[PDB]
Amino acid sequence: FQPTNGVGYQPYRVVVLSFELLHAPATVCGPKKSTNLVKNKCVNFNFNG
Amino acid sequence: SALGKLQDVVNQNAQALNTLVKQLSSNFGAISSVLNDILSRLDPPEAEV
Repeated sequence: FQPTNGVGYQPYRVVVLSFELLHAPATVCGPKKSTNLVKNKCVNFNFNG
Repeated sequence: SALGKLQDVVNQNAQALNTLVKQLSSNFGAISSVLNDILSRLDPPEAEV
């Protein structure tokens, strides 16, 4: 790795996020606000994604 | 068993319906057999596929 190297040979930092979705209890989550829960009424729900 | 011919008919119909319901559990090559999961995980560009 030298600064004069061609772009194809320039260093690149790589991060690979691996995550199984909607399978088991989840701990990591995105930015959202948990609202109240309503029973016996038809609702558009979103539980943990 | 005397009325098997009738029972058969009933049974046959049931099987048909049952299989149809279970056919909802197949991916058919998609990434998930659940429409809600695909809609929750992908944007329209690939959710359409």
